Amino acid sequence: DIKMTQSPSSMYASLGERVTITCKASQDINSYLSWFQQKPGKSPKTLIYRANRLVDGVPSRFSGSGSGQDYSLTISSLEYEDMGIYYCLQYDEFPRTFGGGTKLEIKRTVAAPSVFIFPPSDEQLKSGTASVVCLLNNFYPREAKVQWKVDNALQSGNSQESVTEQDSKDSTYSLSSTLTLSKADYEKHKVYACEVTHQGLSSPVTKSFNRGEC
Amino acid sequence: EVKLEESGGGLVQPGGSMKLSCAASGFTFSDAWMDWVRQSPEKGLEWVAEIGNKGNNHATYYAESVKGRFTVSRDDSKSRVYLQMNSLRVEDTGTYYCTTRFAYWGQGTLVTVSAASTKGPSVFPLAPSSKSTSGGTAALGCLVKDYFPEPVTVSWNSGALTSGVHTFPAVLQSSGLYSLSSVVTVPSSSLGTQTYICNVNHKPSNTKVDKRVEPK
Ligand SMILES: CC(=O)N[C@@H]1[C@@H](O[C@@H]2O[C@H](CO)[C@H](O)[C@H](O[C@]3(C(=O)O)C[C@H](O)[C@@H](NC(C)=O)[C@H]([C@H](O)[C@H](O)CO)O3)[C@H]2O)[C@H](O[C@@H]2O[C@@H](C)[C@@H](O)[C@@H](O)[C@@H]2O)[C@@H](CO)O[C@H]1O
Ligand code: NA
Repeated sequence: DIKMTQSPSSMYASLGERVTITCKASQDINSYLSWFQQKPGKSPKTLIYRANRLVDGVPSRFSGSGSGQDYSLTISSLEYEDMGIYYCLQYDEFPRTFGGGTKLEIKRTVAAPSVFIFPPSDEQLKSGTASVVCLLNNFYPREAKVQWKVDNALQSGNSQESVTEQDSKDSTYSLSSTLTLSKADYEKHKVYACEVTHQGLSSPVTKSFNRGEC
Repeated sequence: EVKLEESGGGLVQPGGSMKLSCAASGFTFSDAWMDWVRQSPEKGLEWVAEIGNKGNNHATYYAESVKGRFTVSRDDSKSRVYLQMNSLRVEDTGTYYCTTRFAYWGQGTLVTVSAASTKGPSVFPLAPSSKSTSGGTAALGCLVKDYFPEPVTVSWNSGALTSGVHTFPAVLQSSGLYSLSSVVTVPSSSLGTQTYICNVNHKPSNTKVDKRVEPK
């Protein structure tokens, strides 16, 4: 099996920057090399085939080069819509083999998250479980610390985070942190708070509510 | 335009069987060689099978990991390519794509090989806060909890509302069930005037839920 090695594994680049990523095969693949871009939750799209041929409709800022074992994809001037994960494929032999992917994210100015906290719904409480949700909207960079305090007691092991990939329009992230307790546990405490630390904030921001209060 | 659309993906127990189909349009199908490619978080993109055109007499090729268990075939009169999967393994789980000459791709169909049960989600409102915001923007959403397998789709107000929507990737809970939230930023002034409904669809369980999200 021909091993396809892509580099770098991930990178950040600025709008308008020239970006080059590489794909190296373990043997001469005679330019039977294609490049794909995949956006979050969507199917791959082929950009380049036979090392340097553009698929019809692909923007001209994309170009491929190389021969033998070593190939590269270049974006002449990065656009916001170029964020995603890039893959290469050799189809000189069987099995066809893919590279491991290069994640490309766009640099932008720091943006502090807008923070919201949601108590569990009365509808859910009937079920015996309580979900408390903390939302961080449209922030950059990705790094963000979200800590749950229940009556000022730090929580651990009972929360899960989900983060969107960069938004195609403003290159920001959003994040949800969901604290899961039993209803019995939920109804015997009062103060529920999510503390957010992010470099766009001068100091940590806390959103909180008191169980039962409108 | 070239179009590919896969179907047939779903939940199946280990050792079970499943047939995928790919409907093609917008090109001379009989002249195109076709491939199945699958994707998982653990393995990335993985080639599965190839079937040639009439140039090489519909010859087939397979990845070693699926040889003898998977069979690719095609119906040139129907413009269809198929993937019959037998003796399925947990590691066969992933999104399966049909592609023509590795140049165009379908949307993908999800194959889940697991002993876990199908479960439709409960949909709970994430009600906008009653405390005002400084600058007139509020957030609300829906929590789509405890479902299996993927996927769920969420729209707002039957598709009229797209601006400001963030639907998060599903998280697998320790229970083995998925959960996700879909949120929207809206004007605080509209929370009394405007109705907000999240339309949740979990086709694996035949579930459709429309949940209104109200203040308080
Ligand atoms: C066009 C076609 O279907 N021709 C087949 C022929 O398959 C071609 O074989 C060449 C190498 O001989 C190459 O693999 C072609 O692949 C690509 C390419 O790199 O040119 C793949 C690209 O994604 C694709 N791009 C788009 C936009 O579609 C291009 C494009 O279709 C052609 O360049 C247009 O002329 O094609 C490949 O298409 C085939 O050859 C057999 O199958 C191949 C996959 C390969 O394994 C060969 O070794 C093998 O002999 C023959 C015999 O079945 O039949 C022709 O019709
Ligand atoms: Na050619």
